[PDB]
Amino acid sequence: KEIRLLVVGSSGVGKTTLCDCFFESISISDIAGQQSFYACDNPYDGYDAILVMYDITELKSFTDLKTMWLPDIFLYCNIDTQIIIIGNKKDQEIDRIITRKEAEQFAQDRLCQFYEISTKDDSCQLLFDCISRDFLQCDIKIRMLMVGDQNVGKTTKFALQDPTGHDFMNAITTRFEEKIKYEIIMIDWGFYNKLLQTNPAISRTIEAILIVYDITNEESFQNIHRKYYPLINNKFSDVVGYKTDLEAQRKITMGDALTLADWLGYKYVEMSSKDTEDHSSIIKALAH
Ligand SMILES: Nc1nc2c(ncn2[C@@H]2O[C@H](COP(=O)(O)OP(=O)(O)O)[C@@H](O)[C@H]2O)c(=O)[nH]1
Repeated sequence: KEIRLLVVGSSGVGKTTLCDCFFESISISDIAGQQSFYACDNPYDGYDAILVMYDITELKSFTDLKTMWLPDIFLYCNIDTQIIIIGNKKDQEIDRIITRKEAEQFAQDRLCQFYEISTKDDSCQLLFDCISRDFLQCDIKIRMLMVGDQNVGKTTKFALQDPTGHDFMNAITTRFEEKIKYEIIMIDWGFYNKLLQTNPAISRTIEAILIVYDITNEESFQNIHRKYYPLINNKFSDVVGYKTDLEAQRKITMGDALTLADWLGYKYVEMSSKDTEDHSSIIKALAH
């Protein structure tokens, strides 16, 4: 149901061999060629994912995957979307000039996925499920930023990592939450600034923001282009004895989250409710 794909890459390897590797006998096929002129193109920017293929044994594939291919159709595609990066060949593995470590690190630091494939046998097909699974397991994904600092940010999840997470950058994915089967991803503060070393104006991809507050926070700073870049969108500040001047006053930023907060063995309420009814708040909006 609702499945249309696209496959991009250099003329070295574009989308071809997967036609002969389809061997069909969901997730229709191919395309990326013929069609025309921003008709089927930005319609393909309406449906799910796209595949970035590069022949490993030659570098210019990867080089102009970085400088040429990504930025055009990256910001063109919808918020969920994004791309899967795939090295080709790799059955040979000998003449291979690209270690997948640098590739995958560039990818996950572009927040984009990564895989390599032998399309001669096995692993090729073994990619498709690893796509469709996420497509079938998750109906809708949302991307959101967590800004803040110090202790309280250190406190507030899926229990992943620890107050020592993975050094200076990572992303955190959380399973589960009306039979939606959707998904959401939370992101480090400095990581937002880190991937616009790669892609700026990626603030289109974040449908929601989250802020944390401790006994001393001015918080007039992280909100510069937390204001300017996302603009209207959706927003929340969640941070028992709260301090309500700031609640009434310090949101001129408007947004939801009246300064919700919890600390207790009851802290379930906090993360659960906050991440949930906000999602239901986002979904109905839509509007392109
Ligand atoms: N070494 C290697 N080459 C492959 C494999 N699968 C497809 N090809 C090559 O792909 C070429 C044609 O399509 P391709 O270059 O990948 O895409 P195109 O540039 O858009 O035509 C053929 O010359 C094949 O040799 C593979 O598993 N290993």
